[PDB]
Amino acid sequence: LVSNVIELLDVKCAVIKTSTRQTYFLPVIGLVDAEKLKPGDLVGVNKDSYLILETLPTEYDSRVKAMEVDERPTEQYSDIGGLDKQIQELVEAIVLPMNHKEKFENLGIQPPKGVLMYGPPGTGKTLLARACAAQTKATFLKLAGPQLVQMFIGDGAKLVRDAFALAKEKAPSIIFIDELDAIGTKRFAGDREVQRTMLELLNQLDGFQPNTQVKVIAATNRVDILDPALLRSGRLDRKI
Amino acid sequence: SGVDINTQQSFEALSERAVAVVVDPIQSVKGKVVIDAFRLINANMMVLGHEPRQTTSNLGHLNKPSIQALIHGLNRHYYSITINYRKNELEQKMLLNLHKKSWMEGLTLQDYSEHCKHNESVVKEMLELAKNYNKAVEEEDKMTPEQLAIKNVGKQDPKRHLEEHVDVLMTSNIVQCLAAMLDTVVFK
Amino acid sequence: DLRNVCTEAGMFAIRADHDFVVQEDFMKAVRKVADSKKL
Amino acid sequence: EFLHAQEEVKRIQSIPLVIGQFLEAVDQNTAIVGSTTGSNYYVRILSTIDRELLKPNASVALHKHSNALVDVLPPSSIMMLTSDQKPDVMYADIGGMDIQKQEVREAVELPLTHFELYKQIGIDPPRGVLMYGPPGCGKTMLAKAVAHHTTAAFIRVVGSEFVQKYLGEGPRMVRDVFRLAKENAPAIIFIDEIDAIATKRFDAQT
Amino acid sequence: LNAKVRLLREELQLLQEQGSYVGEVVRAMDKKKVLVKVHPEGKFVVDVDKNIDINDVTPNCRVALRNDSYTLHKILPNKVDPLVSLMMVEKVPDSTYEMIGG
Amino acid sequence: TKGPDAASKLPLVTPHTQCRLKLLKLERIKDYLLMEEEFIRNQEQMKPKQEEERSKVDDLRGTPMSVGTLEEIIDDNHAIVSTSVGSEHYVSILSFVDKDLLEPGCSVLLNHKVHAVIGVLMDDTDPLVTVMKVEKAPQETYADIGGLDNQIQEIKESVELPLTHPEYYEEMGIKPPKGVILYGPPGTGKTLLAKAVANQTSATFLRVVGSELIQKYLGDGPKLVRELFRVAEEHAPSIVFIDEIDAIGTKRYDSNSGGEREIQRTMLELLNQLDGFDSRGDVKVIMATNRIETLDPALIRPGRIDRKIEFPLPDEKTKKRIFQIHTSRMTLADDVTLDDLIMAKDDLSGADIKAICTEAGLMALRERRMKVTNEDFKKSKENVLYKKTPEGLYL
Amino acid sequence: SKMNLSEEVDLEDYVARPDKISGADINSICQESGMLAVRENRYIVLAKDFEKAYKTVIKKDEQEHEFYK
Amino acid sequence: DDIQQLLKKINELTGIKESDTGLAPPALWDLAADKQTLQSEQPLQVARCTKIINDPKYIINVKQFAKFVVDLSDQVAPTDIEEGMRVGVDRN
Amino acid sequence: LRPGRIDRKIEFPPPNEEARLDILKIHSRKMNLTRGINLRKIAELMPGASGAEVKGVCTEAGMYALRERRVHVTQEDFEMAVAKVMQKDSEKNMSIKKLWK
Amino acid sequence: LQSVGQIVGEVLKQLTEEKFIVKATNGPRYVVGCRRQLDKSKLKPGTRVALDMTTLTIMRYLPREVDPLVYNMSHEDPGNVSYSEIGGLSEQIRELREVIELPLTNPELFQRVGIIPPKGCLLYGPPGTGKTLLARAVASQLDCNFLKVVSSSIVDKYIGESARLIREMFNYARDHQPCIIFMDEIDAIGG
Amino acid sequence: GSELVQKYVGEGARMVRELFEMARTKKACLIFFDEIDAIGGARFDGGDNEVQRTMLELINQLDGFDPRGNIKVLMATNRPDTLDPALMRPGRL
Ligand SMILES: Nc1ncnc2c1ncn2[C@@H]1O[C@H](COP(=O)(O)OP(=O)(O)OP(=O)(O)O)[C@@H](O)[C@H]1O
Ligand SMILES: Nc1ncnc2c1ncn2[C@@H]1O[C@H](COP(=O)(O)OP(=O)(O)OP(=O)(O)O)[C@@H](O)[C@H]1O
Ligand SMILES: Nc1ncnc2c1ncn2[C@@H]1O[C@H](COP(=O)(O)OP(=O)(O)O)[C@@H](O)[C@H]1O
Ligand SMILES: Nc1ncnc2c1ncn2[C@@H]1O[C@H](COP(=O)(O)OP(=O)(O)O)[C@@H](O)[C@H]1O
Ligand SMILES: Nc1ncnc2c1ncn2[C@@H]1O[C@H](COP(=O)(O)OP(=O)(O)O)[C@@H](O)[C@H]1O
Ligand SMILES: [Mg+2]
Ligand SMILES: [Mg+2]
Ligand SMILES: [Mg+2]
Ligand SMILES: [Zn+2]
Repeated sequence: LVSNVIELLDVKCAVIKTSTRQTYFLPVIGLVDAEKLKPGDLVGVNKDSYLILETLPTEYDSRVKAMEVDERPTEQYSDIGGLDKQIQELVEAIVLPMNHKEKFENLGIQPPKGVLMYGPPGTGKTLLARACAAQTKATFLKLAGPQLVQMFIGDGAKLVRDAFALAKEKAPSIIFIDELDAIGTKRFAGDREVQRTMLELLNQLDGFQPNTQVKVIAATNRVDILDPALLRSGRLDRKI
Repeated sequence: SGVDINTQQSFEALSERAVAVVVDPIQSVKGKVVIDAFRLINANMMVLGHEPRQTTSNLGHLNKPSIQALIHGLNRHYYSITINYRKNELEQKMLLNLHKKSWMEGLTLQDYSEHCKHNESVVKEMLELAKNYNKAVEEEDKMTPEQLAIKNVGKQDPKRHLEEHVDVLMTSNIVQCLAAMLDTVVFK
Repeated sequence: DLRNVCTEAGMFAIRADHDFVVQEDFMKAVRKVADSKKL
Repeated sequence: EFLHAQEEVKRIQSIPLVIGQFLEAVDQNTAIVGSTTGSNYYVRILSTIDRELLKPNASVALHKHSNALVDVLPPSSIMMLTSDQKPDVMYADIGGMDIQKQEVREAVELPLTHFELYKQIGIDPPRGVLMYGPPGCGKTMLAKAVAHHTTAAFIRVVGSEFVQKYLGEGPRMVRDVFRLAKENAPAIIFIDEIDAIATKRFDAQT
Repeated sequence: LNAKVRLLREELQLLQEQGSYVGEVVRAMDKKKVLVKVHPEGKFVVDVDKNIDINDVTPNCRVALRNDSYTLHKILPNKVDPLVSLMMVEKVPDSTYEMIGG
Repeated sequence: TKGPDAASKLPLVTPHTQCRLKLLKLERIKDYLLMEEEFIRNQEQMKPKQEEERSKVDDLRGTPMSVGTLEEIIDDNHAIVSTSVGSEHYVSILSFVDKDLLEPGCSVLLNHKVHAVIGVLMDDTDPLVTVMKVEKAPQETYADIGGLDNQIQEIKESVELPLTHPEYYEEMGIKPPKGVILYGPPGTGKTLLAKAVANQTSATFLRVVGSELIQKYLGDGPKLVRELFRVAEEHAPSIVFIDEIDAIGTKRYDSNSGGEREIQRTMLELLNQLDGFDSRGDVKVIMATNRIETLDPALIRPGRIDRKIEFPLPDEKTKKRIFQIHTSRMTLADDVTLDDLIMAKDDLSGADIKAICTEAGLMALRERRMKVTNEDFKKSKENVLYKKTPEGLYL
Repeated sequence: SKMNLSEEVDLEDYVARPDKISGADINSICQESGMLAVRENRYIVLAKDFEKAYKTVIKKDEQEHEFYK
Repeated sequence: DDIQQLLKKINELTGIKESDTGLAPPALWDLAADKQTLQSEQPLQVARCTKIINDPKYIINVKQFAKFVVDLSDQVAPTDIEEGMRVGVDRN
Repeated sequence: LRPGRIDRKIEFPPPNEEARLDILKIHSRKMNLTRGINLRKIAELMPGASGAEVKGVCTEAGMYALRERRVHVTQEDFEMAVAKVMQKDSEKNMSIKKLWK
Repeated sequence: LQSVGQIVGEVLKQLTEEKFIVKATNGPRYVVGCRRQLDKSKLKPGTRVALDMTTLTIMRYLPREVDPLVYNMSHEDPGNVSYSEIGGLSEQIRELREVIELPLTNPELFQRVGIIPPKGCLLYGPPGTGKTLLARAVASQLDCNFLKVVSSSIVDKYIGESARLIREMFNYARDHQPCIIFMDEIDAIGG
Repeated sequence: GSELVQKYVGEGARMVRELFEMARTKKACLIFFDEIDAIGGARFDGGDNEVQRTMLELINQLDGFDPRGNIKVLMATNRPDTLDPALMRPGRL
């Protein structure tokens, strides 16, 4: 029975939340080593004893794998008109820190972690994102806001967690969260699940080591809807 | 279960009288021990004969099979065997030691502080219950008294919350006084 | 504004291999930002 | 044998009991209970439980296996000012409000303690007090003093708390407050700044 | 004393049996089958006990179903919304007609 | 097919007055009821094959039988069914099941243990809809309505005549009006006309209020509307009476609230069932409201509502007819001239005319009389009417 | 009463003033007097800081734009 | 009143309106082998193999029930089962 | 409000002098009225009052006795309660009052 | 291998000395009892415990699990940011020190003079000019928790955030070294 | 439109996603949304939320990443002023 280690505490003991949405304390770790474990790892515990039997490799949901760009749409920057400053900002904030990195550290200047493309509909947000996916070698990870909203409790947070993990696995990876308004609504029981997804997205954004190799792009036609805690300082700052 | 039936078949292969016992440790949480002995019914005998078990005496029909077993297949593929506990002396006198009450507790005087507090509390609640009993007796409403005797049964004032408390108070006081005289006589 | 102009002078320095920012570069950054803030 | 049967009755309630909600009693020795596992059950009531504790909705303890009701568990909500949450404003701390102090006490402290005089005159002591005046004159301070000096449950709400979105939640909160005061009586309800929801009713058009 | 002991013993026995499920009746389907809705398991086509006449199993009634076969064995009081249940006066007010003047 | 489930009613007794002929008619009705009771009581008792097949099917089915939804049909004897908890199971289809009506989305009957499909739940109607069906027809007939001859004619030509005489419409080449709205001042006879229609109709009659069509959960409103109209379609000749349509028929507008938008969604589902993709079928809809100016234009447009039947306040002739109807049972006096009360200024409605009679009877009871008189009637009028006007400006 | 105060301060001087001020204003006056005493590294409250606090709290008009009066 | 009582009594006596169920005509099924397939064939919960593990192991998502690491039975071959497809699994 | 839903509209006008006397005698039944109590004069001293105000007058007349620590009420207590309960609030600004001649 | 898991729950209430009320995380509420050699005082209402899976008895207590909402309300920053980092505001940092140091350092004089509460304070000015660094400059001495709950979770228009969103400020400050609730931009509370 | 508005959270967007996937499996599909104003209401700030999420799912399915394909959408409404400007954008309609 597949389960996750929500925390590891000393007596050598673990608190396991099974896939059946119930958390059990383990008086002993089981058949694996406590040192080679941490919060969040996938472990196959016993059906009834609930004791860890072996560790499991990082598993990605089918939706997360389908989220990766494999067709590589072909859209040159010449196809975008009237946005030369915007294209320059996006390429210098999302692509330039990617394939340069070390020299950005050489100047000791922090490249921003995320980019929020916002504006009226039809202004070219998703077009610019598609062009960026076209003219970059990074592993683009497209998605939408409504995708990270599911019936089951914690399914959206799990989805965004696997998306960000798959982004981490590929060193040059870009995450494009289109239509951020679906999960980025202002804080106000599906509202609880959407809020859990949003806080999971914020936690993933904050958990990045500074100027890491994963950059996040988000698009939105309505910014007044967007939760102000999304912008902040460590998260998406370049409100293009 | 089906797998239980298969392994019981495997056991009967060696000997035709291989009995299976099923124990429920959580259902047998109290003075009730839920245990049962089962042996398979040969499904061929179900039509070749009738029932698998002869009834030559009345020693087998003093029990009543549990609905769980009939739903799971009692008297159709397995049949229950009556459970008899072979308990003897030197195995019963040893188990009477788990609560044996060594001689010290038979002479302990409790402590007089909480004994006095308990006596006072029981006396006060008894004064209230005696007020209630006084009300119940002087009311003596005669509109079919045998009916008011049955319309006011709720384990209340008249007798249950009555002298049962007298019984507790008198027993406690007598035991305490007798123990006090015993220890003032025996010990110097 | 000062933090962003410090960052924007470096951003100007990203073009070409300049590992250091020159006084003309800071001047460009301020004449960009202090006027862009008006919009 | 009777002693053994009493011991078994006691052993019926033997710790690992599931909490349930009492919905309604079908009849004596029987009830409908809502187990906190999320499913309703039709169970049997032990005779030894005192029937007056079976409230229309009360927390009861159910047998783990048989689901039968075997025990009734003992009962802050919105405010329910606790003993450790007293305002600790004494009447001495209030400087010179003798007329207001006496008029307030004669309606909100004397009836709870000296109800005998009200019964002797037979006047149905006043139930409502409206304190009014310029702001900062000592109204809320006097209500705090009453809260600290009273033996009754104190409820403190603001008139602006009642004005909410989600129509039917304002009056719902008013009814919740009054029903809470009803449950643990005697009680005092202090609705400060009620002037928000107190204006003269006119022909509202929205 | 025998009566007391027997009463306690039958109370113990009737306490050992499991609690029966509570479900609303969608409709009676046969003379011996009822389409009930057990919360939250769902809808069941249950059989009726021999002591329950099918004609009293009206739509939207709260029947009790045994723990194992979901057998309809009691008709039970009907379901009332808890907020609507408190609307019925149980203790009459003390105001009388002689307390109204003019 | 599943033809109309018409409401049951006994034959009407004409004499009204407590005479011997009325007693004879009621005794004849009772005699037929006794004959039916005796026949259907001696049937099963006098009664002393298929039993083997029924027993075999019942043992194979077992009890209880869980109700699930059929998701996919894989083979002729295998299918994926989702239990009520949302978990799908790959189960086997037993032979004694029609493969014809086994379609995705249907409510299948599953074994409790093996979960094999053992039957199909045919009706599976939402219990909140099956209550709307009228089983006991109201006793108010068309003879209980005073005046309203034009309104009665329109409502008949819309809902009753098409069923009784479809040949006129077939030869004429016109489809009969399948939607009517009854609007007017309160207490005029809208619900009375709907009750008379249900009493006289031979089609199944579904009565809603327009406030039970609104459900707490998100999708349950439009789903309930669709289920109601599906049930109306199942019994081919059907009449759906949506009283108080103002409740959900209010004009659509941009609302910043989930509740108002969900109610607008419910109304949109209603008018998509009324006239949208796919023909509505032999389902006629009657709607009633006191305020038609507040209704959404799409809801009352032709095609959905074909006849906007007006229900004005009664005039002198209609007032006289209503007084005659509502004083028929009363033991009237000789000096009582109803014409004095019939005059009025302009604002005596049919509902008021009945309360006037009730109040007059009450005043007669006050004087220990069972025969109402003129003074009783005038006192009742000046007691029962509550008013609310321009000043002396116009000449 | 709970404040340290001083022998030289005479509260009757401040009480007799014709200014109409609520009990909240009295509390604010006393709190500002304490703050003024504490700002000058003094553990005693005297007439001067009490007077200045009185004058500060009394000033409640703010702007009033000079023509409403 | 007694006519109303008789009407109620007739309705209660009949009171069946036998609900139609998907029962095939008797000649259509006429099968005692339905018990044979009921006893032999076992129900299978549907689940999608999210991740394959390389004796290969398979991670299955049983909709909302749980995630398990299982192996194929001898009936099917490893080539048939691919990542991401929905498969049937026994309840034990 | 249409007939058939609300068949009878019963109006509750403010009590007249006799009705006010009846309410006074109803709400002072448990009160220890002095010998010189003329409840009719109290009814006359309350023109256009409501039933609740008539009861409030009795309550305040009793509260005066409570203040004086006596169990009997006099006519003076009722007269002062009439004034305390029936105290209205007027315009307080003759400017607004004089808009309408 | 023989070890079995234990369900995790919160002790909601104390029934008696030997009876407890525990709510399983995604289970029902059970009345249970302690094992035996457990300090009953450690089991306050709200603590995390590990019930046995069969007898449901409380077996051991567990630290709480870090809650969501509380990420900027509970983090501690006992750092040392010099006033040189926030440059050009010597007068403002002087005023902030004069306001915060005197009550924190020596409240004995404050209780001596009588005036207990120095609370309040206000730093209106241009937006984003270094308001946070001002409270970060004062972090030179103490000020460990230093919570930032800007325009949220204290009022929420009418009352919505209170008690559990008005009191936990003062609890997690009291159970640690002194800090500054530092609510910010209250001009946008509930909007 | 009723089916796209589901009681459970996230189910309407899921239904839209499977609907567009099924359309993509076929060659030259035609999709008709009658009374699009039922779910295509303008966004606001819980209100519909779930309905707004379904509308956003439909919006990104019509236009955005992952080209829609040979799917011509058909939408009808008698109140076009209440539609979301993003949905009315001439890349989706
Ligand atoms: N500046 C531009 N230059 C060239 N083509 C543009 C530009 N802006 C938009 N377009 C074209 O118009 C359409 C707009 O769709 P696009 O995906 O760019 O929208 P968007 O800005 O992401 O907004 P929305 O999310 O509201 O649909 C596309 O077909 C794109 O090719
Ligand atoms: N024309 C009429 N002839 C006879 N009786 C009438 C007439 N109009 C109304 N009534 C009487 O008035 C009563 C109430 O009127 P009805 O139920 O028809 O109201 P309505 O027109 O539906 O209005 P609302 O829905 O606002 O109550 C009826 O039961 C009926 O007895
Ligand atoms: N008579 C008084 N004696 C002492 N302090 C007072 C007095 N009146 C007012 N205060 C002070 O003024 C403040 C305002 O009191 P409060 O009643 O809360 O305001 P309001 O009167 O506007 O409701 C209180 O904190 C209190 O300390
Ligand atoms: N006609 C009356 N006779 C006697 N007592 C009355 C009368 N009218 C009012 N009262 C008293 O005054 C109070 C009026 O309150 P209530 O009748 O509830 O107000 P409302 O009529 O506005 O609902 C009651 O407590 C009642 O004791
Ligand atoms: N005078 C200053 N010296 C150094 N940094 C500053 C100054 N003014 C603003 N900043 C920068 O601004 C940021 C803080 O902004 P802040 O004033 O907290 O915004 P807000 O007041 O809206 O919270 C810091 O990251 C800091 O680098
Ligand atoms: Mg886009
Ligand atoms: Mg106040
Ligand atoms: Mg009507
Ligand atoms: Zn076994």
